Amino acid sequence: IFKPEELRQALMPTLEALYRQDPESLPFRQPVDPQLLGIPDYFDIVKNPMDLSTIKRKLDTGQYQEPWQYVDDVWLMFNNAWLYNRKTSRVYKFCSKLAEVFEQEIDPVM
Ligand SMILES: COC(=O)c1ccc2[nH]c(=O)oc2c1
Ligand SMILES: COC(=O)c1ccc2[nH]c(=O)oc2c1
Repeated sequence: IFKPEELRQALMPTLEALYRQDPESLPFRQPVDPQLLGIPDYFDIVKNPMDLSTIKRKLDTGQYQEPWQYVDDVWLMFNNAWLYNRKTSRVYKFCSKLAEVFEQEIDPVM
């Protein structure tokens, strides 16, 4: 059982492990900007965007009350990238690498 005030110390190492993957985490560090990136259909396809900076802000500022909410946002981020990007694409393959790192880091914590 985690109390809300324990979540950052327990879960931040799993998020730091994702950020440490370079270049794999770079497309995930900030919200997808469809006009900037030249992908104007992004928000037509992806209904609930999520990225590392949003997860980090929520974890820093006490917006998560239970660990499932953090895990849920991490999988939202990965599933959005698998949904929007083609299986052959750089971002999709980076997503798969990050998801493998995440599974290895989150399992001992939970
Ligand atoms: C999207 O998932 C959920 O709405 C949800 C809600 C409560 C939970 N309690 C738990 O342990 O996992 C949960 C998952
Ligand atoms: C999580 O980041 C994406 O889903 C993403 C990022 C950069 C991209 N550049 C592009 O052409 O598609 C992209 C998709």
